[PDB]
Amino acid sequence: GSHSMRYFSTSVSRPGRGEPRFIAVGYVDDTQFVRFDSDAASQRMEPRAPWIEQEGPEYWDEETGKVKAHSQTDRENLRIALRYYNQSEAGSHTLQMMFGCDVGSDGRFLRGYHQYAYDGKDYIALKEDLRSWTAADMAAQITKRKWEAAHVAEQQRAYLEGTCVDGLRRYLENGKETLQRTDPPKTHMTHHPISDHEATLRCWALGFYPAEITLTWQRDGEDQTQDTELVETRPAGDGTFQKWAAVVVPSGEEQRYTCHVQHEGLPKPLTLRW
Amino acid sequence: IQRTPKIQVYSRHPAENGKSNFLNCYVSGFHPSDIEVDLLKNGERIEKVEHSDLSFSKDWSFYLLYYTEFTPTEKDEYACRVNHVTLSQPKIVKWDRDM
Amino acid sequence: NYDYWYRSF
Repeated sequence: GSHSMRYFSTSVSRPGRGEPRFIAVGYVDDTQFVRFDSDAASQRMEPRAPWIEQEGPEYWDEETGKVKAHSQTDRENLRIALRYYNQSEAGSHTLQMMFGCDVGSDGRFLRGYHQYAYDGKDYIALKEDLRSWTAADMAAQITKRKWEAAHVAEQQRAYLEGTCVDGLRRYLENGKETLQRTDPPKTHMTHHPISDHEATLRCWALGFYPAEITLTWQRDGEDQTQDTELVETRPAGDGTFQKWAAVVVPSGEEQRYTCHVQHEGLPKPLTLRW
Repeated sequence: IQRTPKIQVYSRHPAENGKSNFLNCYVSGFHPSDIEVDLLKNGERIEKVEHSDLSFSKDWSFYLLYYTEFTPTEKDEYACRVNHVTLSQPKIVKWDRDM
Repeated sequence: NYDYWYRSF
Protein backbone atom coordinates (compact mmCIF):
# COMPACT_ATOMS: atom_id res chain seq x y z
CA GLY A 1 0.00 0.00 0.00
CA SER A 2 3.08 2.18 0.23
CA HIS A 3 4.31 4.23 -2.69
CA SER A 4 7.55 5.79 -3.81
CA MET A 5 8.90 8.85 -5.57
CA ARG A 6 12.38 8.72 -7.12
CA TYR A 7 14.49 11.11 -9.15
CA PHE A 8 17.46 9.73 -11.14
CA SER A 9 20.21 11.85 -12.72
CA THR A 10 23.23 10.98 -14.91
CA SER A 11 26.13 13.34 -15.71
CA VAL A 12 28.66 12.15 -18.30
CA SER A 13 31.78 14.21 -18.96
CA ARG A 14 32.87 14.63 -22.60
CA PRO A 15 36.49 15.85 -22.70
CA GLY A 16 36.85 17.86 -25.89
CA ARG A 17 33.15 17.57 -26.75
CA GLY A 18 31.87 20.33 -24.47
CA GLU A 19 30.19 20.43 -21.09
CA PRO A 20 29.00 17.24 -19.38
CA ARG A 21 25.64 15.84 -20.44
CA PHE A 22 22.91 15.76 -17.79
CA ILE A 23 19.75 13.67 -17.98
CA ALA A 24 17.21 13.49 -15.15
CA VAL A 25 13.95 11.53 -14.90
CA GLY A 26 11.22 11.25 -12.28
CA TYR A 27 9.09 8.28 -11.25
CA VAL A 28 6.11 7.65 -9.02
CA ASP A 29 6.18 3.89 -8.36
CA ASP A 30 7.02 2.34 -11.79
CA THR A 31 5.41 5.23 -13.74
CA GLN A 32 7.66 7.95 -15.21
CA PHE A 33 6.33 11.52 -15.18
CA VAL A 34 9.10 14.09 -15.97
CA ARG A 35 12.47 14.34 -17.69
CA PHE A 36 15.19 16.87 -18.40
CA ASP A 37 17.97 16.55 -20.99
CA SER A 38 20.74 19.15 -21.04
CA ASP A 39 21.27 18.60 -24.80
CA ALA A 40 17.58 19.08 -25.64
CA ALA A 41 16.65 22.37 -27.26
CA SER A 42 13.77 23.28 -24.92
CA GLN A 43 16.02 23.39 -21.82
CA ARG A 44 12.86 22.61 -19.83
CA MET A 45 11.61 19.97 -17.48
CA GLU A 46 9.05 18.24 -19.69
CA PRO A 47 5.95 16.18 -18.83
CA ARG A 48 5.91 12.42 -19.31
CA ALA A 49 2.60 11.38 -17.71
CA PRO A 50 -0.88 12.79 -18.40
CA TRP A 51 -1.68 13.59 -14.76
CA ILE A 52 1.32 15.92 -14.51
CA GLU A 53 0.26 18.03 -17.51
CA GLN A 54 -2.36 19.61 -15.22
CA GLU A 55 0.37 21.42 -13.25
CA GLY A 56 0.45 25.13 -14.01
CA PRO A 57 3.30 27.22 -15.33
CA GLU A 58 4.83 28.12 -11.96
CA TYR A 59 5.40 24.40 -11.45
CA TRP A 60 7.30 23.94 -14.72
CA ASP A 61 9.41 27.08 -14.19
CA GLU A 62 10.33 26.10 -10.62
CA GLU A 63 11.06 22.46 -11.51
CA THR A 64 13.09 23.60 -14.51
CA GLY A 65 15.13 25.87 -12.24
CA LYS A 66 15.82 23.12 -9.70
CA VAL A 67 16.99 20.53 -12.26
CA LYS A 68 19.19 23.08 -14.03
CA ALA A 69 20.87 23.95 -10.72
CA HIS A 70 21.47 20.21 -10.11
CA SER A 71 23.16 19.92 -13.49
CA GLN A 72 25.58 22.70 -12.50
CA THR A 73 26.23 21.20 -9.05
CA ASP A 74 27.18 17.83 -10.60
CA ARG A 75 29.20 19.54 -13.33
CA GLU A 76 31.27 20.79 -10.39
CA ASN A 77 31.21 17.49 -8.51
CA LEU A 78 32.53 15.68 -11.59
CA ARG A 79 35.52 18.05 -11.55
CA ILE A 80 36.18 17.60 -7.81
CA ALA A 81 35.95 13.80 -8.08
CA LEU A 82 38.56 13.89 -10.83
CA ARG A 83 40.78 15.71 -8.33
CA TYR A 84 40.10 13.29 -5.43
CA TYR A 85 40.82 10.26 -7.61
CA ASN A 86 43.85 11.91 -9.29
CA GLN A 87 42.47 11.22 -12.76
CA SER A 88 43.39 12.94 -16.00
CA GLU A 89 41.02 15.44 -17.56
CA ALA A 90 41.15 13.55 -20.85
CA GLY A 91 38.93 10.68 -19.68
CA SER A 92 35.15 10.59 -19.54
CA HIS A 93 33.35 9.84 -16.29
CA THR A 94 29.83 9.37 -14.91
CA LEU A 95 28.16 10.75 -11.78
CA GLN A 96 24.74 9.34 -10.92
CA MET A 97 22.43 10.64 -8.21
CA MET A 98 19.21 9.24 -6.76
CA PHE A 99 16.85 10.87 -4.25
CA GLY A 100 13.21 10.61 -3.18
CA CYS A 101 10.91 9.14 -0.54
CA ASP A 102 8.44 6.41 0.36
CA VAL A 103 5.07 7.01 2.04
CA GLY A 104 2.97 4.40 3.77
CA SER A 105 -0.51 3.33 2.75
CA ASP A 106 -1.06 5.63 5.74
CA GLY A 107 -0.04 8.55 3.54
CA ARG A 108 2.79 9.31 6.00
CA PHE A 109 6.56 9.40 5.56
CA LEU A 110 8.36 6.03 5.62
CA ARG A 111 11.81 6.53 4.09
CA GLY A 112 14.00 9.12 2.41
CA TYR A 113 16.91 8.60 0.03
CA HIS A 114 19.91 10.56 -1.27
CA GLN A 115 22.77 8.68 -2.96
CA TYR A 116 25.62 9.07 -5.45
CA ALA A 117 27.66 6.76 -7.61
CA TYR A 118 30.85 7.55 -9.52
CA ASP A 119 31.65 5.47 -12.62
CA GLY A 120 28.86 3.07 -11.69
CA LYS A 121 29.98 2.44 -8.09
CA ASP A 122 28.71 3.73 -4.71
CA TYR A 123 30.25 7.02 -3.63
CA ILE A 124 28.33 8.45 -0.65
CA ALA A 125 24.80 7.79 0.62
CA LEU A 126 22.53 9.23 3.32
CA LYS A 127 21.71 6.53 5.84
CA GLU A 128 18.14 5.77 6.82
CA ASP A 129 18.37 7.80 10.01
CA LEU A 130 18.98 10.92 7.84
CA ARG A 131 21.67 11.99 10.31
CA SER A 132 24.75 10.17 8.97
CA TRP A 133 26.43 9.16 5.71
CA THR A 134 27.99 5.99 4.35
CA ALA A 135 31.03 6.59 2.14
CA ALA A 136 32.43 3.88 -0.14
CA ASP A 137 36.17 4.78 -0.16
CA MET A 138 38.78 7.31 0.97
CA ALA A 139 37.73 9.78 -1.72
CA ALA A 140 34.10 9.78 -0.59
CA GLN A 141 35.27 10.11 3.02
CA ILE A 142 36.67 13.56 2.26
CA THR A 143 33.15 14.53 1.13
CA LYS A 144 31.70 12.73 4.16
CA ARG A 145 33.69 14.81 6.67
CA LYS A 146 32.88 17.97 4.70
CA TRP A 147 29.15 17.20 4.85
CA GLU A 148 29.12 16.33 8.58
CA ALA A 149 30.88 19.57 9.51
CA ALA A 150 28.24 21.50 7.53
CA HIS A 151 25.22 19.48 8.75
CA VAL A 152 24.07 18.73 5.19
CA ALA A 153 22.09 15.72 6.42
CA GLU A 154 19.93 17.82 8.77
CA GLN A 155 19.36 20.39 6.02
CA GLN A 156 17.98 17.73 3.66
CA ARG A 157 15.21 16.61 6.03
CA ALA A 158 12.86 19.46 5.18
CA TYR A 159 12.74 18.24 1.58
CA LEU A 160 12.73 14.50 2.27
CA GLU A 161 9.99 14.54 4.93
CA GLY A 162 8.08 17.57 3.64
CA THR A 163 8.29 18.60 -0.02
CA CYS A 164 8.99 15.04 -1.20
CA VAL A 165 6.09 13.57 0.78
CA ASP A 166 3.75 16.45 -0.10
CA GLY A 167 4.36 16.13 -3.84
CA LEU A 168 4.10 12.32 -3.91
CA ARG A 169 0.75 12.50 -2.10
CA ARG A 170 -0.59 15.14 -4.49
CA TYR A 171 0.57 13.10 -7.51
CA LEU A 172 -1.14 9.99 -6.13
CA GLU A 173 -4.40 11.94 -5.96
CA ASN A 174 -4.17 13.77 -9.31
CA GLY A 175 -3.45 10.39 -10.85
CA LYS A 176 -5.49 7.87 -8.84
CA GLU A 177 -6.78 6.25 -12.03
CA THR A 178 -3.24 5.43 -13.20
CA LEU A 179 -1.13 5.19 -10.05
CA GLN A 180 -3.55 3.58 -7.57
CA ARG A 181 -4.80 0.97 -10.05
CA THR A 182 -3.45 -2.57 -10.13
CA ASP A 183 -3.23 -4.52 -13.39
CA PRO A 184 -3.18 -8.29 -12.80
CA PRO A 185 -0.89 -10.42 -15.00
CA LYS A 186 -2.49 -12.18 -17.94
CA THR A 187 -0.77 -15.58 -17.96
CA HIS A 188 -0.25 -18.36 -20.49
CA MET A 189 2.27 -21.03 -21.18
CA THR A 190 4.13 -22.30 -24.23
CA HIS A 191 5.79 -25.61 -25.09
CA HIS A 192 8.56 -26.42 -27.56
CA PRO A 193 10.13 -29.84 -28.20
CA ILE A 194 13.88 -29.37 -28.58
CA SER A 195 14.74 -33.10 -28.98
CA ASP A 196 12.89 -36.34 -28.87
CA HIS A 197 14.21 -36.34 -25.29
CA GLU A 198 13.53 -32.80 -24.08
CA ALA A 199 11.14 -29.87 -24.37
CA THR A 200 11.01 -26.34 -22.99
CA LEU A 201 8.02 -25.02 -21.06
CA ARG A 202 7.74 -21.22 -20.82
CA CYS A 203 5.49 -19.49 -18.29
CA TRP A 204 4.32 -15.98 -19.29
CA ALA A 205 3.01 -13.02 -17.33
CA LEU A 206 1.80 -10.11 -19.47
CA GLY A 207 0.13 -6.73 -19.03
CA PHE A 208 0.69 -6.29 -15.29
CA TYR A 209 1.27 -3.27 -13.04
CA PRO A 210 3.16 -2.60 -10.83
CA ALA A 211 6.34 -4.29 -12.07
CA GLU A 212 6.92 -6.37 -8.92
CA ILE A 213 6.10 -10.05 -9.60
CA THR A 214 7.31 -13.56 -8.77
CA LEU A 215 7.41 -16.57 -11.12
CA THR A 216 8.63 -19.91 -9.78
CA TRP A 217 8.74 -23.45 -11.18
CA GLN A 218 7.90 -26.50 -9.05
CA ARG A 219 8.53 -30.13 -10.05
CA ASP A 220 6.29 -32.56 -8.18
CA GLY A 221 5.55 -29.80 -5.66
CA GLU A 222 9.18 -28.83 -4.89
CA ASP A 223 10.78 -25.58 -6.04
CA GLN A 224 13.15 -26.09 -8.96
CA THR A 225 15.88 -23.79 -10.22
CA GLN A 226 18.17 -26.24 -12.01
CA ASP A 227 17.65 -26.05 -15.80
CA THR A 228 15.43 -22.94 -15.43
CA GLU A 229 15.84 -19.43 -16.84
CA LEU A 230 14.18 -16.23 -15.70
CA VAL A 231 14.39 -12.99 -17.66
CA GLU A 232 14.49 -9.47 -16.27
CA THR A 233 11.06 -7.83 -15.98
CA ARG A 234 10.59 -5.58 -19.01
CA PRO A 235 8.34 -2.72 -20.22
CA ALA A 236 5.66 -3.46 -22.79
CA GLY A 237 5.75 0.25 -23.69
CA ASP A 238 2.09 0.90 -22.83
CA GLY A 239 2.80 1.26 -19.10
CA THR A 240 2.57 -2.45 -18.23
CA PHE A 241 5.30 -5.05 -17.77
CA GLN A 242 6.23 -8.54 -18.96
CA LYS A 243 8.17 -11.47 -17.56
CA TRP A 244 8.69 -15.14 -18.34
CA ALA A 245 10.29 -18.19 -16.77
CA ALA A 246 11.26 -21.33 -18.66
CA VAL A 247 12.35 -24.86 -17.76
CA VAL A 248 13.78 -27.70 -19.87
CA VAL A 249 12.00 -30.96 -19.07
CA PRO A 250 12.26 -34.62 -20.17
CA SER A 251 9.85 -35.28 -23.02
CA GLY A 252 6.69 -36.81 -21.65
CA GLU A 253 7.05 -35.37 -18.13
CA GLU A 254 5.52 -31.88 -18.71
CA GLN A 255 2.62 -32.52 -16.33
CA ARG A 256 4.65 -32.68 -13.11
CA TYR A 257 5.95 -29.11 -13.56
CA THR A 258 3.88 -26.19 -12.31
CA CYS A 259 4.51 -22.48 -12.63
CA HIS A 260 3.37 -20.23 -9.79
CA VAL A 261 2.56 -16.54 -10.24
CA GLN A 262 2.39 -14.00 -7.39
CA HIS A 263 1.40 -10.38 -7.94
CA GLU A 264 -0.32 -7.62 -5.97
CA GLY A 265 -3.34 -7.73 -8.26
CA LEU A 266 -3.76 -11.44 -7.71
CA PRO A 267 -6.12 -12.07 -4.78
CA LYS A 268 -4.93 -15.70 -5.12
CA PRO A 269 -1.62 -16.86 -6.63
CA LEU A 270 -2.05 -18.47 -10.04
CA THR A 271 -0.86 -21.98 -10.88
CA LEU A 272 -0.20 -23.00 -14.50
CA ARG A 273 0.31 -26.57 -15.69
CA TRP A 274 0.71 -27.96 -19.19
CA ILE B 1 33.12 -0.88 -13.49
CA GLN B 2 31.99 -1.93 -17.00
CA ARG B 3 28.88 -4.10 -17.45
CA THR B 4 27.58 -5.76 -20.65
CA PRO B 5 23.94 -5.13 -21.61
CA LYS B 6 21.32 -7.75 -21.17
CA ILE B 7 19.34 -7.63 -24.37
CA GLN B 8 15.70 -8.63 -24.96
CA VAL B 9 13.80 -8.36 -28.26
CA TYR B 10 10.04 -8.74 -28.18
CA SER B 11 6.70 -7.46 -29.42
CA ARG B 12 4.32 -5.49 -27.20
CA HIS B 13 1.50 -7.98 -27.91
CA PRO B 14 1.68 -11.60 -29.11
CA ALA B 15 2.72 -11.55 -32.75
CA GLU B 16 0.01 -11.92 -35.40
CA ASN B 17 0.94 -11.62 -39.07
CA GLY B 18 -0.91 -8.76 -40.73
CA LYS B 19 -1.87 -7.01 -37.44
CA SER B 20 -0.08 -3.86 -36.29
CA ASN B 21 2.04 -4.10 -33.18
CA PHE B 22 5.10 -2.64 -31.48
CA LEU B 23 8.59 -4.09 -31.82
CA ASN B 24 10.72 -3.64 -28.70
CA CYS B 25 14.41 -3.90 -27.93
CA TYR B 26 15.05 -3.62 -24.18
CA VAL B 27 18.69 -3.25 -23.04
CA SER B 28 19.50 -3.25 -19.34
CA GLY B 29 22.15 -3.91 -16.74
CA PHE B 30 24.90 -2.00 -18.55
CA HIS B 31 27.56 0.60 -17.72
CA PRO B 32 28.71 3.04 -19.01
CA SER B 33 25.63 4.57 -20.65
CA ASP B 34 27.27 5.17 -24.06
CA ILE B 35 25.43 2.78 -26.36
CA GLU B 36 23.99 2.38 -29.86
CA VAL B 37 20.76 0.40 -30.29
CA ASP B 38 19.26 -0.11 -33.77
CA LEU B 39 16.42 -2.21 -35.13
CA LEU B 40 17.00 -4.14 -38.36
CA LYS B 41 14.41 -5.32 -40.89
CA ASN B 42 15.95 -8.01 -43.10
CA GLY B 43 19.37 -6.55 -42.24
CA GLU B 44 18.49 -2.89 -43.00
CA ARG B 45 18.34 -0.36 -40.17
CA ILE B 46 14.83 1.03 -39.50
CA GLU B 47 14.86 4.80 -39.65
CA LYS B 48 12.19 5.93 -37.16
CA VAL B 49 12.96 4.17 -33.87
CA GLU B 50 12.14 5.77 -30.53
CA HIS B 51 13.62 5.25 -27.12
CA SER B 52 12.84 5.95 -23.50
CA ASP B 53 14.74 8.42 -21.31
CA LEU B 54 17.99 7.25 -19.70
CA SER B 55 17.19 5.71 -16.31
CA PHE B 56 18.94 3.19 -14.06
CA SER B 57 18.36 0.40 -11.52
CA LYS B 58 19.12 0.07 -7.82
CA ASP B 59 22.61 -1.21 -8.73
CA TRP B 60 23.24 1.93 -10.90
CA SER B 61 23.18 -0.07 -14.14
CA PHE B 62 21.37 1.62 -17.02
CA TYR B 63 18.32 0.49 -18.98
CA LEU B 64 16.70 1.77 -22.17
CA LEU B 65 13.73 0.73 -24.29
CA TYR B 66 13.94 1.15 -28.07
CA TYR B 67 10.77 0.52 -30.01
CA THR B 68 8.92 1.01 -33.27
CA GLU B 69 5.40 0.50 -34.58
CA PHE B 70 5.34 -2.35 -37.07
CA THR B 71 3.20 -5.02 -38.70
CA PRO B 72 4.79 -8.48 -38.69
CA THR B 73 4.50 -10.72 -41.75
CA GLU B 74 5.41 -14.33 -42.45
CA LYS B 75 8.53 -13.39 -44.41
CA ASP B 76 10.10 -10.39 -42.60
CA GLU B 77 12.93 -10.95 -40.08
CA TYR B 78 13.65 -8.44 -37.31
CA ALA B 79 16.74 -7.98 -35.16
CA CYS B 80 18.22 -5.56 -32.65
CA ARG B 81 21.86 -4.53 -33.08
CA VAL B 82 23.48 -3.40 -29.83
CA ASN B 83 26.82 -1.57 -29.89
CA HIS B 84 28.65 -1.10 -26.57
CA VAL B 85 32.25 -0.81 -25.34
CA THR B 86 32.07 -4.23 -23.59
CA LEU B 87 31.22 -5.95 -26.90
CA SER B 88 34.15 -6.59 -29.21
CA GLN B 89 31.58 -6.76 -32.05
CA PRO B 90 28.00 -5.42 -31.92
CA LYS B 91 25.57 -8.03 -30.67
CA ILE B 92 22.82 -8.80 -33.19
CA VAL B 93 19.80 -10.44 -31.56
CA LYS B 94 17.07 -11.75 -33.84
CA TRP B 95 13.41 -11.52 -32.89
CA ASP B 96 11.86 -14.75 -31.54
CA ARG B 97 8.05 -14.55 -31.35
CA ASP B 98 8.16 -16.36 -27.96
CA MET B 99 11.62 -15.04 -26.82
CA ASN C 1 8.91 18.15 -6.89
CA TYR C 2 12.66 18.24 -7.33
CA ASP C 3 15.07 19.24 -4.55
CA TYR C 4 17.20 22.39 -4.61
CA TRP C 5 20.66 20.77 -4.55
CA TYR C 6 23.91 22.79 -4.38
CA ARG C 7 26.38 20.79 -2.23
CA SER C 8 29.93 20.17 -3.45
CA PHE C 9 32.02 17.06 -2.86
